[PDB]
Amino acid sequence: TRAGCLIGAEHVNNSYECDIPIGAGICASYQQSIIAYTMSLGAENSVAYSNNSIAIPTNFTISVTTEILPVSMTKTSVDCTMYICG
Amino acid sequence: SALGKLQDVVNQNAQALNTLVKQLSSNFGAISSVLNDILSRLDPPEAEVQIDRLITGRLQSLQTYVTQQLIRAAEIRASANLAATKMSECVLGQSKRVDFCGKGYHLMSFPQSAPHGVVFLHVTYVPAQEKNFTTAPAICHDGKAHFPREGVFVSNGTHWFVTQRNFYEPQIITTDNTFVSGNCDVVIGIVNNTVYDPLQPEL
Amino acid sequence: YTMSLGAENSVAYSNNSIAIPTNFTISVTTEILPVSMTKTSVDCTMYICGDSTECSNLLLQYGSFCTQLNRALTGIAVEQDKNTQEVFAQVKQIYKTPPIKDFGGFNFSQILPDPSKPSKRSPIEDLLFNKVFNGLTVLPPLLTDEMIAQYTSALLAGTITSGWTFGAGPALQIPFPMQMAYRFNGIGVTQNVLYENQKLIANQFNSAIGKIQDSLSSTPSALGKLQDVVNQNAQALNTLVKQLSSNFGAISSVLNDILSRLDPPEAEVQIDRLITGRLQSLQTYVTQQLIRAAEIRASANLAATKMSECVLGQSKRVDFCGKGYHLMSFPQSAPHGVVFLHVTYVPAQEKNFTTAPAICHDGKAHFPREGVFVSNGTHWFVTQRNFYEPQIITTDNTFVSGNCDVVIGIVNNTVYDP
Amino acid sequence: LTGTGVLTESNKKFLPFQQFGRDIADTTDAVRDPQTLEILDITPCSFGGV
Ligand SMILES: *[C@@H]1O[C@H](CO)[C@@H](O[C@@H]2O[C@H](CO)[C@@H](O)[C@H](O)[C@H]2NC(C)=O)[C@H](O)[C@H]1NC(C)=O
Ligand SMILES: *[C@@H]1O[C@H](CO)[C@@H](O[C@@H]2O[C@H](CO)[C@@H](O)[C@H](O)[C@H]2NC(C)=O)[C@H](O)[C@H]1NC(C)=O
Ligand SMILES: *[C@@H]1O[C@H](CO)[C@@H](O[C@@H]2O[C@H](CO)[C@@H](O)[C@H](O)[C@H]2NC(C)=O)[C@H](O)[C@H]1NC(C)=O
Ligand SMILES: *[C@@H]1O[C@H](CO)[C@@H](O[C@@H]2O[C@H](CO)[C@@H](O)[C@H](O)[C@H]2NC(C)=O)[C@H](O)[C@H]1NC(C)=O
Ligand SMILES: *[C@@H]1O[C@H](CO)[C@@H](O[C@@H]2O[C@H](CO)[C@@H](O)[C@H](O)[C@H]2NC(C)=O)[C@H](O)[C@H]1NC(C)=O
Ligand SMILES: *[C@@H]1O[C@H](CO)[C@@H](O[C@@H]2O[C@H](CO)[C@@H](O)[C@H](O)[C@H]2NC(C)=O)[C@H](O)[C@H]1NC(C)=O
Ligand SMILES: *[C@@H]1O[C@H](CO)[C@@H](O)[C@H](O)[C@H]1NC(C)=O
Ligand SMILES: *[C@@H]1O[C@H](CO)[C@@H](O)[C@H](O)[C@H]1NC(C)=O
Ligand SMILES: *[C@@H]1O[C@H](CO)[C@@H](O)[C@H](O)[C@H]1NC(C)=O
Ligand SMILES: *[C@@H]1O[C@H](CO)[C@@H](O)[C@H](O)[C@H]1NC(C)=O
Ligand SMILES: *[C@@H]1O[C@H](CO)[C@@H](O)[C@H](O)[C@H]1NC(C)=O
Ligand SMILES: *[C@@H]1O[C@H](CO)[C@@H](O)[C@H](O)[C@H]1NC(C)=O
Repeated sequence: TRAGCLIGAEHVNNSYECDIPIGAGICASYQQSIIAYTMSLGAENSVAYSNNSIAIPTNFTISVTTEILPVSMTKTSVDCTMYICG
Repeated sequence: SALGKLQDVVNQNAQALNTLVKQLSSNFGAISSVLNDILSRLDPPEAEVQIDRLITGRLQSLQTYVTQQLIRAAEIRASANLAATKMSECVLGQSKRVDFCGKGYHLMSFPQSAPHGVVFLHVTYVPAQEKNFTTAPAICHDGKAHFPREGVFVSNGTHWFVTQRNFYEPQIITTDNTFVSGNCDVVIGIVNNTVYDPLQPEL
Repeated sequence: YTMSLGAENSVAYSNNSIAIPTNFTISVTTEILPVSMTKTSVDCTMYICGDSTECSNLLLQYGSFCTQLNRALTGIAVEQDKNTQEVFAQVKQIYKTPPIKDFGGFNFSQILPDPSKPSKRSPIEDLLFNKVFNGLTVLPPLLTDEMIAQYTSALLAGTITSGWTFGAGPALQIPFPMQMAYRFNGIGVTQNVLYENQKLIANQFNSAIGKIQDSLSSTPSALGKLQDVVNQNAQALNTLVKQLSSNFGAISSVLNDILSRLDPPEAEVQIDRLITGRLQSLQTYVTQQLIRAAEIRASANLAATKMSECVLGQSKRVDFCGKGYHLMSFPQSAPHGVVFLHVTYVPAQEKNFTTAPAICHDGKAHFPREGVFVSNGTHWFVTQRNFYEPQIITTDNTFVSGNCDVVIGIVNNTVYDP
Repeated sequence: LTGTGVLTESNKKFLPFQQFGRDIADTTDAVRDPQTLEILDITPCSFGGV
């Protein structure tokens, strides 16, 4: 591969969502052996565009997303003199 | 791996601390890493050379720790700043910012406390079960061009209705949910329909 | 000379005078942001000691210093892929535009991928791309330029055919000029303004965006912002390498000359001397690389929020998505960064009008429902404040609150009853 | 002048009096063969993380 020489994984012609990234567009995953492939960026899709057509939702769903953010970290301190000279 | 993001902070600091402590066992070229062995084994006029050698080594490792701790602190501060604005705009209000308070149309958020951090539960509205409809930018009516006041003009295949664009809910097109601007010879793609006048049934 | 701060100007302020734009222009602003930087890493042992065994073993007396340095650079290298992914991968699916590109007169061929080229990049991206060993190594990105181009294409196709719905939910088709009409209402300009000027708008858009390709060909310092990132990292790397020729007080900078020229019991002093010098220079490199990485991360965070709010929506934030009233944005891929083309509405050709806060009518005070009350010198009209379009004042475009004895500056007129 | 690496034929042309060349970082990039005067490039022996 561009990233380097990959030994023990087999090369397949099927793209998949990435799992363990290697680099240069190549990802690896475990099937019943380890494979390497060009990663997929997303599902294939198309919008049914037309100059006189619109889509309008008729039923909605409600979902809850969990977002985690760090705020603080352990207040570690050390005095230089005791650390160095005991 | 749901809370890995807060765990990563704990792990980086735990490693930095443990590294700083194990580093004391390093001798940096001295005969021994332990000051008590060189001061008792080696005559003072030379022991001072090895003591100074250990100080340079240990002072450098401490300087390295502090420098990385300052950089890491900056990252945490930036996250804290984000959490602070996010709480004000997602919890104490309703942001209009896309994908700021999660994916979808933000309704409200409910914060939860976590060790060394905050977790936001974002409640969002998500469109679903859409259908294909035929549209027009305006309705032509006895020569005038009628534009939707708030929603869009759609057709179910036989009749024209006006709907809000975020939820299908068809209304008959009337003079109270449209407005007139210009005429039928200007708008591109204008269609011919009847606009209901709520007053006509009486007069 | 003493610098000028801006042109001399004054606003023709008066307690009863307003200016209202009568004709608008549309322009495209180019905003360049760095997202990532070269994933440079170096191993401490080979950098410092090369192939000298006695150096390699002596270096163990510095404990974990090499581990800390190797770890810090690894952390940055990982962060660089995270920075790229969080900016470009805003989609669930890769969307494409239709074979028949009828967008109501709006020409996007400059920003959409060019199928005649093996790289399949847009005509503008082409300019963005064309203008910009001893223990060290550079690792490739997870997402190659081709994959970045595919994400960008998905975003443009989404933006053009489904507006912002592909961001919040499923991608729901909408006629292009109709989503533009929505975008006009979103800035306080009623949609009928677009429909009566659709040809004009499409022509202003097409010219404003075409000018981007021309401007970038004549302005070397257009993409300097991404080049500066490349230059700082290139200098840091080259400095780190040339620094190895420094001897730091040793008789020679080269380990192979001191180990073969000078007896071992003393050579170790000079080897240790070189290690201290080289370890210090490596520590300096890593420290600056961490600080620089933080700057890039902050930019990547900005690019990520800016894409979500400018491309997958319509922000209301002033000068966030460029100067003017934001309508929409079209991202373009660039080496180590992202370029946003911001399409904005700008007021123009304003005229002076006389105003009133309210109209007095048979004792009641009538306030405008949505626009403002203006006078052309003989008659009172109500207009939207972002575009002159006079309407007769009627009971359907005003509301009543209080009476004529309360409002300051109220004027006497006739309010039409349909 | 010492070094280590892989010697390959160079496509570079040295002036008649030049014996070796250096890159931007002042590192030996190529040498002249002192007996037949062909120019040899010096590439690094591969290395990298595993
Ligand atoms: C479009 O909507 C109209 C109004 O609902 C549909 O017409 C009605 O059809 C029902 C039968 O399902 C009749 O009982 C009503 O009397 C009809 N109303 C009118 C005003 O005609 C119409 O069929 C729908 N068109 C399509 C293609 O679904
Ligand atoms: C909407 O109704 C108007 C009439 O009010 C139609 O106008 C006709 O346009 C054609 C040209 O296509 C002329 O030859 C006719 O003489 C016009 N009729 C009249 C009475 O002037 C218009 O075509 C209709 N539009 C649609 C889409 O049906
Ligand atoms: C969109 O704009 C491009 C120019 O950017 C148009 O392409 C040009 O078409 C003319 C013929 O009318 C050729 O002579 C030029 O050489 C083409 N230029 C380039 C760069 O290809 C394109 O036709 C326009 N498309 C639409 C629908 O307006
Ligand atoms: C609003 O401004 C536009 C320019 O942005 C005017 O359109 C131009 O009109 C001149 C003639 O005076 C033509 O030569 C140009 O080619 C037109 N440009 C475009 C893009 O169409 C427009 O007429 C002005 N409208 C009003 C009401 O003032
Ligand atoms: C203010 O606007 C009114 C309405 O357009 C102008 O009055 C019209 O003037 C035209 C001539 O240009 C006449 O044909 C119309 O019959 C007039 N309408 C009415 C209701 O009188 C008026 O002149 C404008 N005032 C100024 C100072 O420009
Ligand atoms: C608007 O109309 C009212 C009448 O409906 C005017 O009221 C007059 O105010 C003056 C004081 O300035 C009194 O002396 C008159 O007796 C009032 N008239 C009536 C019938 O009560 C009011 O002045 C008018 N405002 C303007 C700006 O013309
Ligand atoms: C991929 O397809 C090529 C033909 O284009 C074929 O020769 C090759 O063997 C295939 N590789 C795999 C892993 O199936
Ligand atoms: C609309 O029609 C197209 C066919 O042109 C189809 O592919 C698409 O799935 C339809 N969309 C909906 C919401 O029914
Ligand atoms: C859509 O395009 C067709 C040509 O294929 C044209 O006849 C029709 O009038 C157009 N409709 C609109 C709203 O532009
Ligand atoms: C409004 O009138 C003032 C004079 O008081 C003039 O300076 C200003 O340019 C005019 N503004 C416009 C838009 O005509
Ligand atoms: C503006 O100021 C003048 C005094 O110069 C005053 O007569 C007039 O009523 C004021 N108009 C308003 C709306 O305040
Ligand atoms: C090396 O020896 C050959 C004879 O085989 C001679 O032709 C050549 O010039 C010599 N090279 C140098 C640098 O003297």
